Amino acid sequence: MIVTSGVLVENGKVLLVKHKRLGVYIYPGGHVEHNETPIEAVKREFEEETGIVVEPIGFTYGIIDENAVERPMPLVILEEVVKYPEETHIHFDLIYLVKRVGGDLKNGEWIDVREIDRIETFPNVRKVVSLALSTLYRLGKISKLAAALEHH
Amino acid sequence: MIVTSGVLVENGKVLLVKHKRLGVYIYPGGHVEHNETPIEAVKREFEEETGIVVEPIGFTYGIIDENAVERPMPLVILEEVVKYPEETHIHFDLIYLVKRVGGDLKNGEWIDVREIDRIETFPNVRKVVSLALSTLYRLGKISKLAAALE
Ligand code: NI
Ligand code: NI
Repeated sequence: MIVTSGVLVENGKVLLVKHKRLGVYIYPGGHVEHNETPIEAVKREFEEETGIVVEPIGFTYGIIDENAVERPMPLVILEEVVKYPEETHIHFDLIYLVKRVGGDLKNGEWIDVREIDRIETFPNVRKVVSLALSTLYRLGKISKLAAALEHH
Repeated sequence: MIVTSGVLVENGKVLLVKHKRLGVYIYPGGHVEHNETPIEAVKREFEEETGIVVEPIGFTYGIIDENAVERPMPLVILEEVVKYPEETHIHFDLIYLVKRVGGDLKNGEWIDVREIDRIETFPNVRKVVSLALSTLYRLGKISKLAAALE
């Protein structure tokens, strides 16, 4: 099934929640409901699971008109196999980098990335967080450059 | 609804099919069923609609372990409007660049990319082929001149 997740990193910490069934730490996310887009789903899941409101970001060519609007590219797409003694689940996970735009922390834990190698996370979470840090670094260089140009 | 499409470009031509209700040319594709992945749906749809067997390609960091395998990034993701008299639909379209791996043409038409204006096409078919050409050029699959349009 198609699912989606959101990666929120602020001041060297990533917001993770305990997996509903496995307990291990994972980025907030869940199944995309029947008539919702993955974009709407990640926003909904993130706020229901943590109380924080986010907006998915990601590369876009900027296409927008009366016929279609482009949505941001996920940070990475992983096709995950989750085995349970009862059944195996296949999750096609659109993992988005997200930014905080409101809300307040009600559930979840801000995990210092320097400690993540001694915290039990769902598979591949650390590699994905590392991809987010690199991406955020480049986004910051672009943002700082935009600001420096505003001085003209 | 989530749908997917496949963009196959060979020798400066792109493979398009006629949408059953709109009657305009579109990239082969269709709805992603709740039981299959977008990758499996685009392969299934492309083969059912054209007879050609394809494999989605695109950028990947190459992550793979006992627990997950990374899938290629779509060429572009467009939330498209489809208006039928009875209802306006919004399709969240994962558009994949694909490559041929087998099969044989049974339906559809190879359209010259510099001639897409000559036929009636679903909106943004042209903009998307331009992205596909630029991506194939970046991949070193085609030359810059072959990827230039307009
Ligand atoms: Ni589950
Ligand atoms: Ni339809």
